[PDB]
Amino acid sequence: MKPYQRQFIEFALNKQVLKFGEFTLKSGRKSPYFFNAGLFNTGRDLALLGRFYAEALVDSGIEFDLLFGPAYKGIPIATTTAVALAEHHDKDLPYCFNRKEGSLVGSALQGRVMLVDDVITAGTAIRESMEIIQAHGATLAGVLISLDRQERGRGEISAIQEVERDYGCKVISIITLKDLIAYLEEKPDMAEHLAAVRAYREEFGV
Amino acid sequence: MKPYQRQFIEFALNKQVLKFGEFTLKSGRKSPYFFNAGLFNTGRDLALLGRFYAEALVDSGIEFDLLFGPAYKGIPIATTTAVALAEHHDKDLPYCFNRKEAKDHGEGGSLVGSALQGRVMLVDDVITAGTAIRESMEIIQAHGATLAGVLISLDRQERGRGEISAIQEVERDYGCKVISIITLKDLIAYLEEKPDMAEHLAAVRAYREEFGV
Ligand SMILES: O=P(O)(O)OC[C@H]1O[C@H](OP(=O)(O)OP(=O)(O)O)[C@H](O)[C@@H]1O
Ligand SMILES: O=C(O)c1cc(=O)[nH]c(=O)[nH]1
Ligand SMILES: O=C(O)c1cc(=O)[nH]c(=O)[nH]1
Ligand SMILES: [Mg+2]
Repeated sequence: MKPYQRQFIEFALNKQVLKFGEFTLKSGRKSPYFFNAGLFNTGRDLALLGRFYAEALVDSGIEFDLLFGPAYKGIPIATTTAVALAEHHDKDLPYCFNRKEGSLVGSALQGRVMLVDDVITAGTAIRESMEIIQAHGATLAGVLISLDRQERGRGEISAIQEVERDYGCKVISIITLKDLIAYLEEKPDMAEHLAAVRAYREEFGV
Repeated sequence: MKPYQRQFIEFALNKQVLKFGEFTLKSGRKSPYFFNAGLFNTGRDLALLGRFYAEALVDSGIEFDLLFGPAYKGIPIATTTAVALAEHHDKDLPYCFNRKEAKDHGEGGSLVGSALQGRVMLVDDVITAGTAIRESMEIIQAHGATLAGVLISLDRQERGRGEISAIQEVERDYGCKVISIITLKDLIAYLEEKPDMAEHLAAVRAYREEFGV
């Protein structure tokens, strides 16, 4: 784990973004933990979050012509990421997002799209976004999320490998479940939660 | 006017958000100028727009405890505005936005971000009919909070369906204060300084005379 990843983890934890309980994921999976990016709830949180995303984007070297954020979590995420790119990297990118109701807000959806979202579990959201992206004649160059939960997709291979294989894109993340776990191994009163996570990973992990 | 207002006008003009000609408004009137805030659609546009909104909020001095951006157009505005306040004014504010429908899994609920509480600053681009606010007010009330103000980009300052303006209708029907980056009068004052904008200035003056205030 690099220093910036440790910083991101501590940032997320200081904001109670990582929750433990009986959750039912978008994919229907019953998870013992949930990463809620909606909890980066103040302007300072949003600002820093965008800085993390922009840094990852520029460091990746992936070429893209537009930033797309799927509703709803992707909306504030794409907005602050777009702002960070312009303010700190001198990169002025057209941005776009959809209505969850398709109907789009922002620039025209064209070119090589960089989709930014909070997490990737089974790859459902990415698949839903692609319906919209392909409907506008655009392509998918990459996907960047805060947390790669490192779970399988619709089959046996990881959700990431499936997405990369299906759309010929590159998926990158700020941190992975592994990084999060390594960090938590250092903290007290986490044993039970970590055990629960492992039990879960034995079933959907890859 | 303040420098940020002058700067906002040039910015809007630059990105073609503000344009002159003949446009049929929702009311059916023929306006000699139109403001399409939806044209601010790149990262830099978003960055600057948030800086201007923040300037306008700080200028007003109105106190608030939450920045609320109604779905969907208000989400990016509230987001970039929240970022500008924290980055350029050292004012860290909670933000929040609504979902059009409840989430059937995960964290559930119909709100994203902060809890809807306290003196809310509603963030938007423009107010035409002056009724889209009622919907957001409903949500704000459903959570027991109060509407402290409404932040918009441009106040067209033209009467609604009867005598008063859409903005004045909002302030009287909700008891809040509407903060605007600029107004029709600021536009007139701007064109006044630019000699080439002579013919447009005249058309905008005529329109304000007939529909203004
Ligand atoms: O890789 P996946 O299996 O698709 O899981 C992750 C996705 O699920 C959540 O969206 P969701 O629509 O559930 O929440 P939102 O409406 O708050 O964005 C999350 O924001 C990701 O987009
Ligand atoms: O898979 C999901 O629905 C999911 C998992 C998670 O950790 N966070 C989130 O917002 N969604
Ligand atoms: O009143 C309107 O229809 C209207 C005027 C304007 O300048 N901008 C906008 O979006 N609507
Ligand atoms: Mg989502």
